[PDB]
Amino acid sequence: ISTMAFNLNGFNFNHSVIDAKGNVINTWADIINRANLGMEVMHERNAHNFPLDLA
Amino acid sequence: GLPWYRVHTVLINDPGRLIAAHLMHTALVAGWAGSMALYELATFDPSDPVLNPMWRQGMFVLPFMARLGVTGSWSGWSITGETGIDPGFWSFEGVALAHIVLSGLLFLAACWHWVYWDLELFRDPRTGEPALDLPKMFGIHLFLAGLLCFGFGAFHLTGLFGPGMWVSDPYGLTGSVQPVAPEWGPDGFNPYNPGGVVAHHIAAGIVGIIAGLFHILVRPPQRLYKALRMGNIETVLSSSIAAVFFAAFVVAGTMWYGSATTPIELFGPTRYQWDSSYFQQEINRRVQASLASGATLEEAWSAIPEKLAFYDYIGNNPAKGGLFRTGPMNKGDGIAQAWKGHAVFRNKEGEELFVRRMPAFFESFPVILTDKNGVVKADIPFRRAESKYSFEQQGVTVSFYGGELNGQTFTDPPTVKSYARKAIFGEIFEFDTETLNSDGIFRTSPRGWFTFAHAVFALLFFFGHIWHGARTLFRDVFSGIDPELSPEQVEWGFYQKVGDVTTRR
Amino acid sequence: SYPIFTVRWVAVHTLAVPTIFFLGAIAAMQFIQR
Amino acid sequence: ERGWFDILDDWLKRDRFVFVGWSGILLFPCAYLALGGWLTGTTFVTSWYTHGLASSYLEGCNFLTVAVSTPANSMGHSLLLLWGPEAQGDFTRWCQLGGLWTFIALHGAFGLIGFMLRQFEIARLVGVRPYNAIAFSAPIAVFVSVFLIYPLGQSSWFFAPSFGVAAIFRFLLFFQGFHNWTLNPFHMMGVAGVLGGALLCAIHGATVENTLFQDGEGASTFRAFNPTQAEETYSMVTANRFWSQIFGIAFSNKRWLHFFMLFVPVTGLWMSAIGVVGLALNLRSYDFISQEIRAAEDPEFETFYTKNLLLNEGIRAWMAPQDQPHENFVFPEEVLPRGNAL
Amino acid sequence: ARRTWLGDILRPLNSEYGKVAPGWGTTPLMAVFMGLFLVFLLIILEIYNSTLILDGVNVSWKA
Amino acid sequence: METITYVFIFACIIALFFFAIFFREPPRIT
Amino acid sequence: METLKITVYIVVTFFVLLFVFGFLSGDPARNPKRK
Amino acid sequence: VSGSLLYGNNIITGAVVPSSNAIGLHFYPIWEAASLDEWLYNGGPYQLIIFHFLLG
Amino acid sequence: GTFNFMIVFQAEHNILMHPFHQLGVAGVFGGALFCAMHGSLVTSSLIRETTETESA
Amino acid sequence: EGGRIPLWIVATVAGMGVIVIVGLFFYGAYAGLGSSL
Amino acid sequence: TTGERPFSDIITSVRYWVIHSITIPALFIAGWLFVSTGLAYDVFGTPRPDSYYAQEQRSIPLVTDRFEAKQQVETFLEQL
Amino acid sequence: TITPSLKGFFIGLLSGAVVLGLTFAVLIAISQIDKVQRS
Amino acid sequence: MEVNQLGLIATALFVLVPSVFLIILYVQTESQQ
Amino acid sequence: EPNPNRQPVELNRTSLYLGLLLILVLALLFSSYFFN
Ligand code: CLA
Ligand code: CLA
Ligand code: CLA
Ligand code: CLA
Ligand SMILES: C=Cc1c(C)c2cc3nc(c4c5[nH]c(cc6nc(cc1[nH]2)C(C)=C6CC)c(C)c5C(=O)[C@@H]4C(=O)OC)[C@@H](CCC(=O)OC/C=C(\C)CCC[C@H](C)CCC[C@H](C)CCCC(C)C)[C@@H]3C
Ligand SMILES: CCCCCCCCCCCCCCCC(=O)OC[C@H](COP(=O)(O)OC[C@@H](O)CO)OC(=O)CCCCCCCCCCCCCCC
Ligand SMILES: CC1=C(/C=C/C(C)=C/C=C/C(C)=C/C=C/C=C(C)/C=C/C=C(C)/C=C/C2=C(C)CCCC2(C)C)C(C)(C)CCC1
Ligand SMILES: CC1=C(/C=C/C(C)=C/C=C/C(C)=C/C=C/C=C(C)/C=C/C=C(C)/C=C/C2=C(C)CCCC2(C)C)C(C)(C)CCC1
Ligand SMILES: CCCCCCCCCCCCO[C@@H]1O[C@H](CO)[C@@H](O[C@H]2O[C@H](CO)[C@@H](O)[C@H](O)[C@H]2O)[C@H](O)[C@H]1O
Ligand code: OEX
Ligand SMILES: [Cl-]
Ligand SMILES: [Mg+2]
Repeated sequence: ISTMAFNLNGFNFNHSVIDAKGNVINTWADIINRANLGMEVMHERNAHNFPLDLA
Repeated sequence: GLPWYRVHTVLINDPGRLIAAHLMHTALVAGWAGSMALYELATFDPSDPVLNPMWRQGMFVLPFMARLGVTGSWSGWSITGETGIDPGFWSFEGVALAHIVLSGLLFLAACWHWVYWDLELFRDPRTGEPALDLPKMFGIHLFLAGLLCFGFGAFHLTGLFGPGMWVSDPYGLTGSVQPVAPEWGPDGFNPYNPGGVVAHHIAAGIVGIIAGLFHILVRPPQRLYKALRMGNIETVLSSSIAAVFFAAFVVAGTMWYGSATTPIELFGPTRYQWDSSYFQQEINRRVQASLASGATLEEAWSAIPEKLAFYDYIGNNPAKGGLFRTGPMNKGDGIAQAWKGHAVFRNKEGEELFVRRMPAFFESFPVILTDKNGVVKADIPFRRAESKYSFEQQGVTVSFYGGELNGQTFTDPPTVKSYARKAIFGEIFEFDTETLNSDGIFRTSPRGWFTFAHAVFALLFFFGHIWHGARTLFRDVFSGIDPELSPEQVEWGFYQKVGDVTTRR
Repeated sequence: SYPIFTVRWVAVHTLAVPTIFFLGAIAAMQFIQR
Repeated sequence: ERGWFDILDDWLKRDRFVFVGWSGILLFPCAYLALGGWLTGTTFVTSWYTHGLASSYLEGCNFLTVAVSTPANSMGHSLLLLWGPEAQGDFTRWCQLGGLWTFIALHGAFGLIGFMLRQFEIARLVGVRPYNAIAFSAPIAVFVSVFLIYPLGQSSWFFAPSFGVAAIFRFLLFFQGFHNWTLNPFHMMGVAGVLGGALLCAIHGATVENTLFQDGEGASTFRAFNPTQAEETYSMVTANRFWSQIFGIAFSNKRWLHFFMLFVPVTGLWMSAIGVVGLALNLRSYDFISQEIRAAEDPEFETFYTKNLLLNEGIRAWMAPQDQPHENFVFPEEVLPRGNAL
Repeated sequence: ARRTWLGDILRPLNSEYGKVAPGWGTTPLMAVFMGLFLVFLLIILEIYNSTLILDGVNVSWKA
Repeated sequence: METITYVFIFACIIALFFFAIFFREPPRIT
Repeated sequence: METLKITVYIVVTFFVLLFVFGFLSGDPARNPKRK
Repeated sequence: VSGSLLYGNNIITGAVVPSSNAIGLHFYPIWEAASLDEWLYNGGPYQLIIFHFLLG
Repeated sequence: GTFNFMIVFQAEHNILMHPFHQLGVAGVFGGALFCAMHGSLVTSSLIRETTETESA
Repeated sequence: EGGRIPLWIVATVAGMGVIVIVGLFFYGAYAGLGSSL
Repeated sequence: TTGERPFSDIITSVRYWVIHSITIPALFIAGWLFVSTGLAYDVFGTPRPDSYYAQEQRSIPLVTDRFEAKQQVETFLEQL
Repeated sequence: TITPSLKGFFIGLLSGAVVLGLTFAVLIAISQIDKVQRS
Repeated sequence: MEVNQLGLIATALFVLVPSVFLIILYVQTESQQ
Repeated sequence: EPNPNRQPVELNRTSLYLGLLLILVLALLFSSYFFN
């Protein structure tokens, strides 16, 4: 918690696995990502005016 | 003295007081059954088996009475919607009174056995110590159980001397108690074939009679006697608990999946019937056959029974509930009054559009309308600024066929949207939400509650099995290990075979 | 007079053998390119 | 001449490096196959046909992302036996259909049975009371409720946990979004039993280590203990005074202490299993009805409970299309729940 | 201890506490019935599960 | 009613703490 | 508010001085063995 | 955001709510507020609690 | 509120995929496990000092 | 037979083996499959 | 102890290393070749980087039928 | 008739009996050859 | 807040029934010789 | 008269306190769900 406080975060394997053409092959890390996105876009729903949540 | 969690251990050496405690427990359980049936009868509305059946009303014991042939009241009604019936003594009310009277007689017997505990019958004639011959008791009880099981199958379920059991068609529209013949072929092992249940009880009964005679006449092997501690009544508690958790799991599973012994008119529909759109497929079949034989759309939808449409509604799915959302399903969505009819949605071009239905997993669900090939054509947007598919932009309308709203068409976008929000739940009904002050939030049926309580209790009885098994097999070390336990028996190197002093090095 | 075939020896090999095979397979995979 | 049964018993119960016993005949093969099936699947086997995911080192996943994934939803609760009617004896197809999921789950279940039978078997031979077996009923209740009962209540094995590190994380987050499982008091009792157990483990180990008797000259104090010594190695009297003065209460009975250490985390796991039996049926602690009535009528009423529900609504909408591919969900951008900007 | 009419009649049914058949007795036969019961449970499970599918046995409300 | 109930249970727990501490069964070394 | 502030500043100062002076008052010596 | 029992919470939903984002990391004792009413609005109790708790 | 903090933290940091949180889970799951193990092993081996009608 | 190859060397060599194979796996996180590239 | 030779005696002996300096590398190389020859793909039915999708589809070959899932996979594979 | 799944059922049943039969034959044999000394 | 009307009686009996059970047992333990 | 299977029962002070803490804490936990 005390190092994520300074935004050094968990591993990000989002789109890490790619096929011969360059299609993304999802892993269970990508499905976590979808869940995280749902939390992200909904939290503090009237507090963000700009597109990145930088803190 | 004894700690609180061991008080009942005073009964281990006291057969007469054990029997009394058993009689007390039996009196309590039978008094619960009577009390429960009376409460249900005081609250059950019998006026509408179509849209207000028992399983909408939080009825738990009523369906059990019905399953085995008790379907009428002394006040003149039957659960299939008959009037002027004479059930005889064995109405719901007679069954509840019988259980109350039994409870009372069992309570009196408990008193006699508690006071006259020291009967010569419970003493070993050779030692004068209290003693029960548990192997022979087993055979006597198994013989008795086999007889009852056989007779239940041969006389009650067949109708030969008894009423039969509840059976229905595959869509749960015309259920009734009927005599049922045994199925002796392989289809008897199909959970959905009622003749299997009859055959089960005839065959398993005969088997119990035979094994029972076996167990009355042949003593256990010394080897099994010692290993299962057959002189210790606690061994019987252990194995009995195991059998009971097995059986509790089986009744949970057949309640949740459905079988010939868990009909939909008594316990409600299953969650799987929503999953596979079972009722919707049959509805659409009947409508297409109507259409193929000449009918208008109005006529074809108007020929669908309200009862069939009601099964095609997620508010009757048992997987929609909540652990602390208490009471009958009627407390949530309301008391169903009537089918509104089948809603057909169309855009401005007049193409038919289909509301995407809510799966059981989702407490809330968006409103999305597709054409017949699954292409999205309309929706209810969250963000509006980049909306492309709103009902206003696509000119969505709704027309109703069958039911109350038959022949009506709505074009006001808020109204069409309101009906689309109901369409995620399947077919649309009118409900009375006032009589019970319904809150609008879905509850499970007796199928869901039964299933929950039996799965939980079965899991907890696993711990009981392990606990009492352990106590049985480790009785000698219940208060601790031998104070002068040999260090050689537990150290390594000394005995060649673990725990055998005769294998010393 | 220490024996070689023992239950322990068998137990060790049921794990050690596949483990080394698998580690070779996974080492190879590190050179696979899409 | 003694009988063959008794001769086999001797041999099964020989004191060896790895005890075997009669329990060993169930335990060893089921444990070995569960573990080998997991190592095989995570190393070599895909989930493309069941989930549309890569799941093995072969495909490029790492230790965090590999898994043996559940079968497709259309499999229902099929046993999915190698020789069953889905795979029909074809090993390759079996793998592609998720047959290793049921293989690992069922051999793992029989192996846990064998492990607890081992605990009873060894306890009996050495002459101790079988509390360790009894404590192990908790891990069993958890495995059975979560890997078996939960999916049996749901549509299919698909919604069981898949055997993998990231896959399990997904299972956590699904439970928050769909079941609001953090709100469930049976989960809450589980948390108290696990964190309370970890608290007891730390506090008890630390207390004994800081009330030790000086029984040696070493500054490193581990050598000053002998297993066969009759005497307590640490002072219960001093430990008791310390905690009585620091916290207000203290243990004074060592038998009660050690029993309580069994009781707390075993009871907690058992409570958590009961909650998951409820979730098998979607019988959730999802809502507080009174909160909903107020919030619906009063648009200025907000609590942390209503906030968390907005998060759950986000999780379900954003995850369901990829997490539930058999549903063929298409959620146009315009229907997705989002706050401002993000 | 107290004698009663019904206790006197039942007395022989609670008179063989501790009585065993020699050695292994009917154990092997018990084992065969256990084995058979196991196969029976496996059959009725596999039928319900649709892993064992039999002619004329449609595991659905439509039979 | 609900607030009174939650506060009442809490208050009982705080009282229990006081008795469990100051009116404990004294640890006796003999 | 100004009075609340002063009161709390005095209270805090008092306990802090107890802590500092208390620990300066022969603390190593307050143990059951070598002093 | 309502945190307290008397303002519509139960034991599971209730909380002492963190101090306002407008404050940030600024020290917000009682004597920084123009009134107890302001102090309550802006989440003053959270800071008093957590600072005394971490110290204690 | 604690659950709210947890869910947002997962959104913003992917805590579940952070090895220190993973060490935390091994710490508490393992503390619970060894808690039950130790309790059960010591309890298994209590010296007989009491009769069947008394708590050990 | 015996104690010819000292245990400290066995330990050191086997430990270095483990480091090499694990190091190789970390290399692979950045090249080929799973590299995101 | 239980009678088996100490591990420390075994793994510091020359005989152990004569045997295992052959068996260990051999097994490693065999596992390597299991992957390098492509055989692993075909035993387990795992797609190669070029076989997740046909050239112009972006539809996953999800199995949708319990009893002819075997054939659905067969057909999904013929259509690459 | 014998459906393909009933034939599969028999195959699973035979396979299981073989694994068990072989496991017990081998352990019985080993136990007979490799006896515990009671001296 | 529109709470369930049985919540009060349920909570009250949940506390009182087992609590009084324990009190009964405690007091009659103290009154033993 | 005289049943020889009778035994006194006990609950010591500490057990009372532990049991009351369990009950009260369960009540504090479950009450919110009972009021709903
Ligand atoms: C298996 C038993 C069972 C089942 C399945 C049902 C099912 C049903 N009953 Mg019946 N009922 C039962 C037993 C049962 N009842 C008993 C024994 C009684 C006498 C009390 C009743 C009296 C009764 C009444 C008076 C009513 C019903 C009604 C109903 C319906 C709604 C149920 C509901 O809302 O539950 C809600 C369930 C819960 C809120 C879950 C409770 C979980 C508890 C609190 C857990 C406690 C945990 C514990 C403290 C932790 C220990 C921890 C420790 C070890 C550390 C439903 C059909 C209602 C109705 O619709 O009837 C027409 C109705 O009015 N029932
Ligand atoms: C047929 C089922 C059955 C029977 C007859 C027994 C009988 C017994 N048990 Mg076992 N037990 C069982 C199932 C059973 N148990 C199950 C399912 C579990 C796991 C939950 C256990 C776990 C267990 C443990 C852990 C222990 C026993 C012990 C005992 C003995 C003393 C019990 C006593 O004095 O309690 C006195 C109980 C009270 C004064 C109050 C209990 C109140 C409970 C906790 C809540 C309210 C209960 C409510 C009325 C239940 C309704 C019924 C329910 C099924 C719906 C006694 C031989 C004890 C023993 O071995 O002593 C040597 C012991 O330590 N049992
Ligand atoms: C104790 C060891 C043990 C146990 C308990 C299991 C248990 C299981 N195995 Mg595993 N297995 C084992 C060891 C074990 N296995 C070993 C050593 C191997 C390597 C050979 C395997 C390889 C394996 C595979 C490859 C698979 C399983 C599967 C299974 C499952 C179904 C088994 C089945 O239906 O058998 C049915 C058989 C029996 C129950 C034996 C009954 C014998 C009775 C008592 C006598 C009847 C004999 C009869 C008269 C013979 C004549 C028949 C005639 C009519 C033709 C189950 C979880 C399947 C599974 O996991 O699918 C997901 C699966 O595909 N096992
Ligand atoms: C403070 C935070 C916290 C804490 C302490 C807990 C604690 C718990 N959680 Mg909760 N959880 C949390 C937050 C938390 N959770 C949050 C915020 C969420 C989001 C909703 C969840 C979602 C969640 C879910 C979805 C589940 C839990 C479950 C649990 C229980 C897991 C018990 C266990 O050890 O299972 C571990 C597994 C077992 C004990 C099974 C047996 C395992 C055998 C013995 C393993 C043998 C391994 C073998 C030797 C091979 C190893 C090989 C090696 C290579 C890997 C436990 C009570 C579970 C539960 O309730 O279970 C009933 C569960 O399903 N939680
Ligand atoms: C994630 C949590 C967790 C793990 C991994 C775990 C693991 C373990 N617990 C054991 C014991 C115990 N656990 C206990 C209480 C607890 N255990 C807890 C939580 C866990 N316990 C908790 C919270 C408690 C408190 C109640 C007790 C009291 C014991 C023991 O006595 C025993 C022991 O000896 O510990 C030292 C050992 C059982 C050995 C065994 O069965 O071998 C045989 C292996 C078998 C039968 C195979 C199991 C296969 C599993 C079920 C399914 C497949 C698993 C895959 C191989 C791996 C998938 C990995 C992904 C999910 C990432 C093992 C080390
Ligand atoms: C971070 C963890 C901290 C650990 C704390 C320290 C104490 C606990 C030790 C942890 C584990 C390491 C072991 C001690 C390490 C130690 O002290 O070394 C000493 C020990 C024995 O070495 P020796 O050379 O003296 O060999 C003597 C014996 O082999 C008998 O002659 O080595 C082993 O045990 C080898 C382990 C591999 C054996 C694997 C065989 C396969 C067995 C399968 C298991 C099944 C059992 C479960 C039933 C299903
Ligand atoms: C004596 C007599 C009589 C009478 C009788 C009577 C009147 C009876 C009654 C009875 C009754 C009237 C009974 C009742 C019972 C009940 C019960 C027994 C109950 C129980 C319950 C329970 C156990 C519960 C539980 C729970 C809860 C509470 C919560 C939820 C969960 C549960 C479910 C767990 C006569 C005249 C005949 C004559 C002879 C004599
Ligand atoms: C499934 C199946 C089966 C079986 C198989 C088997 C039994 C297998 C096994 C397998 C195995 C048995 C494998 C193994 C592998 C292993 C591995 C892969 C390992 C790795 C490792 C590592 C990588 C390490 C790391 C680490 C750690 C852990 C800690 C310390 C540090 C370090 C980092 C070093 C059969 C045929 C019957 C049938 C069908 C199906
Ligand atoms: C030793 C400490 C014990 C503390 C006990 C304190 C009780 C004595 C003070 C009573 C003050 C509470 O006064 C409170 O005021 C506001 C008016 O603006 C009310 O207004 C409130 O109504 C509802 C009540 O469910 C709330 O959900 C809502 O968030 C709020 O608008 C509260 O309902 C009322 O109860
Ligand atoms: O505040 Mn509480 O949560 Ca940390 O990120 Mn930015 O800010 Mn708000 O959004 Mn996301
Ligand atoms: Cl938020
Ligand atoms: Mg790579």
